[PDB]
Amino acid sequence: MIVFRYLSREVLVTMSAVSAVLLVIIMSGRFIKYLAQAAQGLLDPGSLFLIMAFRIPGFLQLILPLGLFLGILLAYGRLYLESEMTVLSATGMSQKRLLGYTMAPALLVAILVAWLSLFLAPQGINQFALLLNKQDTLTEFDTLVPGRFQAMRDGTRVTYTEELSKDRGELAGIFISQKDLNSSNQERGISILVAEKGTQNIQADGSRYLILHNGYRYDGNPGQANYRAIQYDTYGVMLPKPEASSEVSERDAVPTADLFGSDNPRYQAELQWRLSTPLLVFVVTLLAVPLSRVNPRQGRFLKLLPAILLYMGYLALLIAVRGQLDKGKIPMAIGLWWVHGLFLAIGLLLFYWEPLRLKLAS
Amino acid sequence: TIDYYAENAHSLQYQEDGSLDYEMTAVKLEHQKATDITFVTTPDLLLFRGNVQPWHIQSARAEVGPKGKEVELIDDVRVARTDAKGQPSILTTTRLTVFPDKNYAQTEQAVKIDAANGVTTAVGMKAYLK
Amino acid sequence: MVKLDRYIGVTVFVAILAVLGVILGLALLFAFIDELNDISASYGIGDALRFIFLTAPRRAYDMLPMAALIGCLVGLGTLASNSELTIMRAAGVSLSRIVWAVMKPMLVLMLAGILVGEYVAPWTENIAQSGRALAQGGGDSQSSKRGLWHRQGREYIHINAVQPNGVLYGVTRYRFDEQRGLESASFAKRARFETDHWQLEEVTTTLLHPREKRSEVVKLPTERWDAQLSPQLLNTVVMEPEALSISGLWQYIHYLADQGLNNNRYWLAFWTKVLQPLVTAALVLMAISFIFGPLRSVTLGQRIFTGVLVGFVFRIAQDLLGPSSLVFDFPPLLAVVIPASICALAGVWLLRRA
Amino acid sequence: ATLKAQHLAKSYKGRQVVRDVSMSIDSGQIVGLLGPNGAGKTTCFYMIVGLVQADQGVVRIDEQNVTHLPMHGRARAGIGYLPQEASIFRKLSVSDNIMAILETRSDLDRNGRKEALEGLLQEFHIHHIRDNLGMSLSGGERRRVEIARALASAPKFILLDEPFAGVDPISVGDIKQIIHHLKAKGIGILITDHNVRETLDICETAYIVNDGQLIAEGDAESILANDLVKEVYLGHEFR
Amino acid sequence: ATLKAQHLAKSYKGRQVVRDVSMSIDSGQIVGLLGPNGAGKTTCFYMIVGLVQADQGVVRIDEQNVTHLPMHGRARAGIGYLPQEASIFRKLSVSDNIMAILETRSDLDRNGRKEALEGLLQEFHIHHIRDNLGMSLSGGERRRVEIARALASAPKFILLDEPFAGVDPISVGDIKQIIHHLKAKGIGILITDHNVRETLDICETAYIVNDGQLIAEGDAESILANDLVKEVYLGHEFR
Repeated sequence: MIVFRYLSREVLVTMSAVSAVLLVIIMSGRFIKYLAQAAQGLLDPGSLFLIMAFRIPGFLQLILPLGLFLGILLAYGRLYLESEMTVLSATGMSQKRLLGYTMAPALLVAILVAWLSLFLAPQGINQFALLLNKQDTLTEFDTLVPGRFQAMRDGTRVTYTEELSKDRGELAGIFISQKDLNSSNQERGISILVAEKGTQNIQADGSRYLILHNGYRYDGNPGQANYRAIQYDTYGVMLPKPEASSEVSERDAVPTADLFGSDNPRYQAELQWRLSTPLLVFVVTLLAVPLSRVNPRQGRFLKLLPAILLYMGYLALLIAVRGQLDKGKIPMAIGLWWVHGLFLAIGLLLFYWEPLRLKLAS
Repeated sequence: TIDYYAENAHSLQYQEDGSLDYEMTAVKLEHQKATDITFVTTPDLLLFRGNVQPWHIQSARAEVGPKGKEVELIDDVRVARTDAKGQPSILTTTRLTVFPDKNYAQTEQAVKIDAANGVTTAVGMKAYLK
Repeated sequence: MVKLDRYIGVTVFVAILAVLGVILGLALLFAFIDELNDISASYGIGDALRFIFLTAPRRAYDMLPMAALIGCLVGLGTLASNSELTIMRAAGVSLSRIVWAVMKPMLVLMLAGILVGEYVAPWTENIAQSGRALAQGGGDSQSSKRGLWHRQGREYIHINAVQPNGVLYGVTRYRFDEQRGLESASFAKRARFETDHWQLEEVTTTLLHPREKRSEVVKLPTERWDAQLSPQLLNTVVMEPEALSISGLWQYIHYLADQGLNNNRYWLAFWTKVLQPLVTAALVLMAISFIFGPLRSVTLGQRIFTGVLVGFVFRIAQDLLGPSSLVFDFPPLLAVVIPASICALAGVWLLRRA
Repeated sequence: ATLKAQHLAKSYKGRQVVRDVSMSIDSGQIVGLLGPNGAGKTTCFYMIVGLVQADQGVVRIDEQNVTHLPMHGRARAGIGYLPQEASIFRKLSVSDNIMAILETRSDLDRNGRKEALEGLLQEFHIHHIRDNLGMSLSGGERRRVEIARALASAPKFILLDEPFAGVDPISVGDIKQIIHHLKAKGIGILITDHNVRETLDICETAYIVNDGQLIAEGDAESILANDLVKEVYLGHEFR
Repeated sequence: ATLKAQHLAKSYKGRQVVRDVSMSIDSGQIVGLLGPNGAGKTTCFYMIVGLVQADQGVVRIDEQNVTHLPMHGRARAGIGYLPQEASIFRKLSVSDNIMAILETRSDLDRNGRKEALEGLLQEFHIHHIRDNLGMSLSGGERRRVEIARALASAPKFILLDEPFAGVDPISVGDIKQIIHHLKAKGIGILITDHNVRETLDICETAYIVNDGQLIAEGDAESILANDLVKEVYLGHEFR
């Protein structure tokens, strides 16, 4: 019973340290990818803190199983190196007993990641989107170089103005082009907006309001003669939320309450994805213990990078299977559990290698 | 939320052949994004090629569905048609829903189609354009 | 001193070559896995493999410093932990001589690296990007991300793809009026730069006369149009600022300074391209200092782990300092100097600590 | 009960290390396994322990073929082991250091567990350091705690590994006395190390292996007098 | 030529390890450093080598204060060192192993370097294994090659750590023979070892340290007969 507490404490401490380091690294990387865009033409420096503080739970979710993995590896390698594990095994406890002892920290990590997946992360991202839209302000209207072309949402949207007033609004002639995907351009064509001055308004009642002094709307295929031309002096713009579309999909913030009941294959795939993390934690714990057997020749840190790359491959395969599932190509009955089964089989073969070899030795 | 709000809205929609199927004229134009249902109050709608007969529309209240699914006209809409009677004779329509796909002017309310000059009034109204 | 220098140099060079090979394999695998999502039945998997293979040298040059750091760590470590550096020191050889012995193959290595970068890397990058743009952009009016937007006068011009033969692919232009009423909308598949003027091929323009008159569409196989843009600028602007030659970066920086447009990003690119030997030497000195200090008699796995950790830290820091210079008006050369200066200071301090 | 080893063999990459080496260790006696470093002395000791699986031959403790059985199975059968390096639980108190092994014994209640812990605490004169952490102990107390833990495992034979490796001459007497106590308890002990003098002094019988074969065996005086071991292992100038 | 370490002392992270130890080594005299592992014998040896700096005290070799000089400075002064672990150049042949060290010396010319190569190669009976690489070389030949490599630097004094440790009793005779040959040239040797008997046999004078200060000094007979050293480190049972 005492050895149970000893091992549990070492695994928990090492996992905490590894999780902290990994969270720091991932948050920094996302900060680079975000600061590039915020530097070039979009976003504001003041909202990055809120963005990170609201996006952290997903990274913690994707990190905690890996943090436990290495924790297990490092702690049990340290125990093996100093001969504690040998004198333990020289008393009568087997690797099955090791798995039984290690399951409890694994169960705790599974509980935490299950909480994060089911409730905290979707709520966190929903608050991210709502609070972003409410207080965080955008700079595509605030700061522009007049002659510079501004492209929004990659190739779908392009915005250009002849001259922008630094006080914002009361601009010069604007050129707004949007090419919506999903056959919408196929239905009608390409829509372009041209105005004389334009006026930008920021408020709480309306997110962002653009009022033209005099404007025009021409919509039709560039080669085909079917066009719609709309002439007016004023015009509107409302709910512009470029970032939130790029940040997360609409399915990400959907609460788990109505997620399983719905029949949309995307939601069904999301439900299986959210429940994947606890079994992933269990499989990682199962396949971690046999790999922790290291002699002092190869040290303790030798087999950490292979573990990292294996976990990344696991995650990539999960993502690809989820994508093919929500596309509907993969049958829902098989769903996502087959990759977990394959990895569990690999781990089981890894764990039973030595007893099976001894049995083959007659 | 009102997505698009215009003043002095004039639309010129040239059809694929090159003759304008319809040409919207209005004091104002309104559009919503949360629901793509669109409201267009105080227009003067003209469809010279939308129908074989020249068409003059004067609507006090009007409404257009998402993606042009349906056209809702309210408050005694005056629509003009040119049969052997060459005069436009704007025809009062209390409330109707016009399907742009086949120009099916379904009526949601009783319509008293009365010519401006002469009496052509009809009590009740049943819409079968197809 | 001949034999010892050859021994140390050969060991470090071989270790660094192996580390660079492994790093290139991993980087190519990750790039291919990430990029495989763009298959669209017009840009095949074979085209993706080509693009990855043709872009491999650029990332080789990009990751050369970290590979050199990790290879020097492990290699020297092999010799030290095996208890031969102690013998070399106790024979009378000083620490400075060992540092120079390690530096000599490193001198060869950064000379070779600056050469391969500045000469080969932009060429292969241009070939790969041109091939990928040709594969993707052969679509419609605007259906490709690897495109460019430009405006001259009252005519708005978009290009789907740009090629190294001056052959723009999928060009569309909208002509307007002072009142900004649409008059014409055109799109031609191909466009060639004759010496006197640009030339089109099989244009598909349409005419929308302002009044309610008949709307017509007119096709001419070889319409002619004139502008001011040149292919020499076209190939430079589409490419990433991290992919041009040092001379190309210098010339384009002077071109931007001539007309007053801000060019801080290209200044940072020039600074990080030219100062590559300095960062490499600082990192290798820090690795040498680590080997002679805390990393004296540890396992090779620990050496690799701490090397990759330090490399990730250094890359993240220097990537943070890049855009920060643009945001905070911070001079670009500092953003390259500071991580290297900190690394060299820490290395020399730990070496003086013996 | 006797731990009997018969016809053990081993083959490395392309070279066989041990050929036809047989040993016998009986309860209540001390047996030393000596030999040149290149020879299969360490190989025989390890394949007796179970760290390396023997290629051929049967190792048997009281009519049980424990060759296929893993280390935990051997420990359950009655074989103990004490590693060369320090194997004390660093972040654990000495009393807990012994209780952690005492708890796994099925045939004990809580009262019996406490009584056995107290008896083992008093037996090796490690009563007064029961609260000190494992890392804080010096060499001799660490060795005594390790041996007390091994006894707490309740084995039938303990296979020591280099007990006198890098040990001060004064502290050797403590180890010798503890081995004498263990033998008097009724537990056979097998010892292998590089320091020839002390293992020849303590052990009742010595086994010498060279070139993977048992060149000589017998009491210490006979090992000293035998010509072959002196020529190849001990040296003429020795003793 | 004499090496004199005067008033050496050093305090580690929390506790001092050595306090006022003085040693005098002459050219042509073998001196052994012996003591408990807890005592600062290894620390003082490493101060004399120069691996760890000394907080107080001066070390001079023939009226030259080399305390401030680093390890390479001490080596150029004349001090030599061999580590306990294997230190041969694995991927380099024996002839190249000696030649690499020979190239270090500034005085010797190409013809002189070749002649010195031949002299050291023939002297230690390593002529037959010149072409063989260091990795495949056996243990005893590895020790001979390391000794020749150290001698190629022409050191005034060579220091050995744990020379007899982990060595078969048949090879310790060869080790003493090599030590005697290094004696014959006039190079003074300082030996620190765990194996008491062999050193007290070989060296003329031994220095015994405890608590950081030397407790006994003199010849081997006086070291054995002294009561303080017998009480603490030797033990009454020894010899």
